Amino acid sequence: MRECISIHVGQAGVQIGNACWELYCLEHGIQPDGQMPSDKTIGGGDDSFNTFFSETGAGKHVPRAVFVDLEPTVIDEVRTGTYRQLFHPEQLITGKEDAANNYARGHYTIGKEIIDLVLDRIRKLADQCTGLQGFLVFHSFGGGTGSGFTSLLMERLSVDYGKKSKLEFSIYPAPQVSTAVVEPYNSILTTHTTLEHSDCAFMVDNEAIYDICRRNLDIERPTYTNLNRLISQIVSSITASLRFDGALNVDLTEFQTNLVPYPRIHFPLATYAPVISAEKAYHEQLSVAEITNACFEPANQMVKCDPRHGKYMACCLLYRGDVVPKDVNAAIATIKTKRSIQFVDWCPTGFKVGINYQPPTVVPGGDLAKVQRAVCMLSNTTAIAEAWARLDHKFDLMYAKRAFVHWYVGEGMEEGEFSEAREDMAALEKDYEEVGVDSV
Amino acid sequence: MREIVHIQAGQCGNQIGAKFWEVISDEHGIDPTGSYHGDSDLQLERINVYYNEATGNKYVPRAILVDLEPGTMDSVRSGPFGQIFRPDNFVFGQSGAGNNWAKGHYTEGAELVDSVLDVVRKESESCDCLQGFQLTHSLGGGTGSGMGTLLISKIREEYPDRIMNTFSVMPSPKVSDTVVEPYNATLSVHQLVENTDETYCIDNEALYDICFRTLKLTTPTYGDLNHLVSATMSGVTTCLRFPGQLNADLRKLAVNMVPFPRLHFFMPGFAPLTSLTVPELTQQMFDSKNMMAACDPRHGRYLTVAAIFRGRMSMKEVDEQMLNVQNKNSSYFVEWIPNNVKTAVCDIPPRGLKMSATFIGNSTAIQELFKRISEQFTAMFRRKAFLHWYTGEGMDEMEFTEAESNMNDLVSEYQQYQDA
Amino acid sequence: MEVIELNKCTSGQSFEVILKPPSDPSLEEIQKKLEAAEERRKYQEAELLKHLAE
Amino acid sequence: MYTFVVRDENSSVYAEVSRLLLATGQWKRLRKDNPRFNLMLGERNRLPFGRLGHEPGLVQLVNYYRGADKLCRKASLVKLIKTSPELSESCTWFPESYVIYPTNLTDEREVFLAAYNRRREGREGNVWIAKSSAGAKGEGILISSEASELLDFIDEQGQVHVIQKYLEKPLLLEPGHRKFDIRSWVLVDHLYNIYLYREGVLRTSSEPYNSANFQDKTCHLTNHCIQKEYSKNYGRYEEGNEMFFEEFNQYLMDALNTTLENSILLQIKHIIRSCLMCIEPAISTKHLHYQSFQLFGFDFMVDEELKVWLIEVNGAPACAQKLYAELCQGIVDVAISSVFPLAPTSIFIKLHH
Ligand SMILES: *[C@H]1CC(=O)C[C@H](C)CCCC(=O)O[C@H]([C@H](O)NC(=O)/C=C\C=C\C)C/C(C)=C/[C@@H]2C[C@H](C)C[C@H](C1)O2
Ligand SMILES: Nc1nc2c(ncn2[C@@H]2O[C@H](COP(=O)(O)OP(=O)(O)OP(=O)(O)O)[C@@H](O)[C@H]2O)c(=O)[nH]1
Ligand SMILES: Nc1ncnc2c1ncn2[C@@H]1O[C@H](COP(=O)(O)OP(=O)(O)CP(=O)(O)O)[C@@H](O)[C@H]1O
Ligand SMILES: Nc1nc2c(ncn2[C@@H]2O[C@H](COP(=O)(O)OP(=O)(O)O)[C@@H](O)[C@H]2O)c(=O)[nH]1
Ligand SMILES: COc1ccc(-c2ccc(OC)c(=O)cc2)c(OC)c1OC
Ligand SMILES: [Ca+2]
Ligand SMILES: [Mg+2]
Ligand SMILES: [Mg+2]
Ligand SMILES: [Mg+2]
Repeated sequence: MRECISIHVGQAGVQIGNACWELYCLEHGIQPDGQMPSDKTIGGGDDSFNTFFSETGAGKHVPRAVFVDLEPTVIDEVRTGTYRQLFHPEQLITGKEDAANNYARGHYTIGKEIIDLVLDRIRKLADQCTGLQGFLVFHSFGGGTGSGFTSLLMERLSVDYGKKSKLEFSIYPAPQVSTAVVEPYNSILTTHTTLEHSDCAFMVDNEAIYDICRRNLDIERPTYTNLNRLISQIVSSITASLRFDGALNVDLTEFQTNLVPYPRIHFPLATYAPVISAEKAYHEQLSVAEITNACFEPANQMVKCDPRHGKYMACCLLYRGDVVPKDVNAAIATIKTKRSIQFVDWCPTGFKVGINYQPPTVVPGGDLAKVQRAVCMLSNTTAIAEAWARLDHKFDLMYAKRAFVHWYVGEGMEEGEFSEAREDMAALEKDYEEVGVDSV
Repeated sequence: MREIVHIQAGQCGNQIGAKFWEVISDEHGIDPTGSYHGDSDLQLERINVYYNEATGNKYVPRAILVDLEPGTMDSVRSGPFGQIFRPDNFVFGQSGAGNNWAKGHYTEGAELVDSVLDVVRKESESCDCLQGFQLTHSLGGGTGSGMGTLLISKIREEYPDRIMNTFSVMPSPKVSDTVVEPYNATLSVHQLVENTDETYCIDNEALYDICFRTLKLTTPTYGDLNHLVSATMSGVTTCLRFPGQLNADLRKLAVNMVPFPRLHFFMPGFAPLTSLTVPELTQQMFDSKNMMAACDPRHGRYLTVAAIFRGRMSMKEVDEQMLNVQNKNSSYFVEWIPNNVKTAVCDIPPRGLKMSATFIGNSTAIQELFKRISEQFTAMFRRKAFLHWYTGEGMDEMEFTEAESNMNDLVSEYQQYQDA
Repeated sequence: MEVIELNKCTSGQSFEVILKPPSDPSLEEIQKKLEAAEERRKYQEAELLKHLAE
Repeated sequence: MYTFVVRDENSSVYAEVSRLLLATGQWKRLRKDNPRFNLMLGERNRLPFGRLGHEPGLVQLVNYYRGADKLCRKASLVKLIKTSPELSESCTWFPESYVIYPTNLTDEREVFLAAYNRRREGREGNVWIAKSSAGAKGEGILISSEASELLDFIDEQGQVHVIQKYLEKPLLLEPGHRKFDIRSWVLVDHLYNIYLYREGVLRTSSEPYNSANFQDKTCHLTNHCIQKEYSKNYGRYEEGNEMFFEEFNQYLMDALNTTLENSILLQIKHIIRSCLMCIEPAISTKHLHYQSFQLFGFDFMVDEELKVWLIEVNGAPACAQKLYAELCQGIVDVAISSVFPLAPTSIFIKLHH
């Protein structure tokens, strides 16, 4: 058994982390006080769930998690919430003033002052691991903390844990969801600085989550709570293989091996089905074929983009519930003849399939109906470069007039870091183009 | 970042400021004696932003009242909520400033500024995490204008990394006490351009016209103008004072509203202003008649806009209606700042209304305000008229030339972004 | 259409289906970057305080 | 008020659509890079499809189907046909064609000579034509009965080319013994309804067809630009070498005792539907965050047996001068106001599927 440490940075990372650990506790039968009656090895064990939870002598199962924010009000909710007893104080870290939506403030000015404490707290967790495999890092692109402090933390993690895998869950900015004007700057600045330190990053576009919540959950005005419970479902379907007995994606390095052949192109597209409203009383249950075909509908993707117009490099299907391989194979053959699924010719047209039999768990009283079977598809497609084009274009409009730049320079960042970060994104957009477009 | 230190200086700054504390004390459930009597806990969640908690469960405005003559302060102490301020937070002299910026900035005011800074420091030292300062004042007199900008300079020197925010009443010949107002205002704008992060520009003519043309008040008084200002000040500080979707403080505001350091002068607006629906709030808060800078937004372009709605209402109809106006006014928003219109909502409406909206625009049309001031300044300065009041306090004509040159530069920078 | 690497357990199963075959900065450098940014902040502040002194 | 932007200046069709949209009073033309538009009239190349459909509170519509180039480039048309089972290598309405990449730059060079040699063992017409997308109006093509002359020309060019069987028995209009091509205009809306504009045009040749020499090329190429430059009697039989359906139908009656609908249009309609139904899963916007429509120009040839052959599909067609008003109005009515209502007897034939 090899441990995973989750790190939640800034408001988005912390609030998403809250949703995730809540769900993990439901999935493993851990109560808000940390007791886990089904755990017979008291104070110890190397079960699959132990990759995410350590255990005290008193039988308490404690997330291997650090929460960090440069301001205290979001983590304070954790300290007093339903799951307060789960986390000990040393793993909840807050500063006093936040980054004010300014990557440079989170990275340089304020990050310099708290980074060593964070590492110390992370080192304490590392020291309890017999075989730490690495880190799951949750943050927004657009927040000053989520962008700036995260990129500092990732650099320092590469120094202090050079052999360890680092996976990201990154919230990509959407104006539908409380976006600040400078979020494109922060997104580009943090992607540039983090690119070489992250082995695999799952982007979640808030616009996609927002729309799924409006269209499939009939929530007219989704809150962060609505958004985060849906995101934690996808995150949990992505991490279940590390937390449950299985043979697919059993360690972090396997995420890179199965989804990232070219290291810079490390942003898999997640698609998830089915998302059904709990308020929908009568609902007919969807077949394997149906939930699998749904994985090729842009409307169910974590990032809105068109996979028909790019190429695949790898494709994983992660099923939870009543699913047998025969139905999956029959579903795929059917879809292969009905859909535009082009692979790059230097990779095999193929799917890695994982089935966990426990159906998705849902939060009691949440917005999501219990279903008999669900699937998360992780596919590394060049179509996700659309998301970079959109973001780079908004960066360009503002940077061409140097709007807001003085706020960053004012915190000790040099202007040239903007153009350096932008050129790195231009190169990244080229990489996707040469990987996935026939010149004709 | 929680605590804000409020400063009010001179007659206008003190009369508007008094009204501001009256209005927000009401909203937060504080009574004239500082005791809480509210029905909601939304009222106390962010109360520390503007109020210090004393023993006995009392809340004292974190407020400093400054003037070079005692009259207006006496009025305040006798006012509705006069007893709620810390008595030792009144700082006043006897001489007055004679509507003269040089007296506020260089002579009378220089004699008093240290004792003001003593109180400021004493309020700051008891802050868990000071956000910054908000100053209310006019630019057309002597104390609020000259001493106010002196204070701002000395606060910047002591707290260089704190946010400095002002509510600045701009003079107009139509609503004027003395002919030297353009001199005092041109001198102050130079200070504000260099030393504040956010300045709400409130034009007394705009306040008058709203009262006279829209509200149908035959004969507005300063009290009627000040009721409008306090309503608008309550509105623009809602996101600081109440919880909500946003994690909103003064720094996040400046970062998102100010794309270039000098262009930080906002046009505020209030709705409704009529002699009840969301589309009504939204159409009103965007037309010139609800704005307080006497500048036609259709004569320029918005760099950034913040809109704050208050009351129970459909967030869906809010977002829907905001998105609508941006197409009716498609050309009046710059295209090189994506998503430059931010909407916030608060459930708690102001007293006497089911819903309301406050508007904060960083529009290039505000150049019209500085142009008017510049023309008035120049009409007198070309003949050196009234200058002896200033040279008599040790000032030199060259300081007037530099202030006029700096303000004309400001005008040109707005025009540059209106054609970009 | 052939299936490989089929693994079964009590909790679920995994396998692969193939449709066609194919055709860092050191700690020192970081500290220096953070100190250089701090030097620039301190320089800009000294300019401000020097201008306020004038 | 609806809003739109214009991103292709050189478009005769959308220049007219642009004008009509203003003339209704309920459409405002924004500046080219303003993102808050309802409608984009896109550039012909590198249109930023990735930026459409992310503006909250805006239904967004674009006048191009991303992916439609697969039909609208000569080499990709050949590929699509031979590789799509609905069309196939055995397709009866498309001339036998091969993709030949020049060595000075997979290739079907061998497969072409294999079929070429078979015909040489025929004394059957072994005439072919080499074309490409890099062609200008209208030069850039070679008609030859000799295989080595065709590969020599292509390798001279160093660009992707196609070799295609030349139609040696074209239907010849009389008087004049003259060759022609049929252009049909097809509008595909956001629902993927396929609309054939009731008005087509024949681009005729003014020079009698001459099987002797494929060297001249004026009595063999029906391009309007060619006929105005290198002809003899440009404009003798019809204004601008453009015959319209009413006259051509009368001709078919008088000379051949049949109709335009029976002898030709059934096949045209069949081909159009075939081509577009084939790519529909790849380009459809039915469940996309933005919507597309597109106007296509289908070019056909008729042989002396009245069999219709698809020549090529153009993705940015111009219209005939006489037909601009009707068709552009039809675009607004069917493709735009259908998505954005303002406040007959359709000119189109709906091709059902
Ligand atoms: C200030 C109250 C005063 O002392 C005077 C009055 C008691 C009445 C104030 C009324 C007021 O100015 O109303 C304006 C506006 O004219 N009202 C409407 O247009 C109402 C409905 C229209 C529907 C189409 C609104 C204002 C400025 C209200 C402010 C809000 C504040 C925060 C508190 C002050 C009390 O009133
Ligand atoms: N999906 C989701 N997005 C969030 C959440 N909280 C914030 N965001 C998004 O994250 C971006 C804002 O960044 P935050 O995480 O709030 O900021 P931060 O990291 O705390 O940084 P600072 O406050 O600037 O110090 C915006 O795009 C928000 O929409 C959340 O709980 N869920
Ligand atoms: N296989 C063939 N048999 C007989 N004639 C042919 C032919 N291929 C092309 N032609 C002739 O060549 C002319 C132009 O061919 P093509 O359509 O490929 O060029 P083009 O794309 O540059 C003009 P447009 O885009 O308007 O159709 C046609 O009008 C037709 O007469
Ligand atoms: N809106 C408003 N304007 C005022 C008020 N009192 C004075 N003014 C304006 O303020 C300017 C005069 O400055 P004032 O505050 O009286 O002088 P000070 O005490 O030296 O700062 C002129 O522009 C007056 O029009 C007031 O109570 N409300
Ligand atoms: C403390 O209160 C606020 C802090 C920040 C903003 C704000 C304004 C404008 C923006 O875009 C131009 C923006 O992106 C973010 C926040 C804001 O506007 C809603 C606030 O209320 C006025
Ligand atoms: Ca155990
Ligand atoms: Mg934060
Ligand atoms: Mg006065
Ligand atoms: Mg062509």
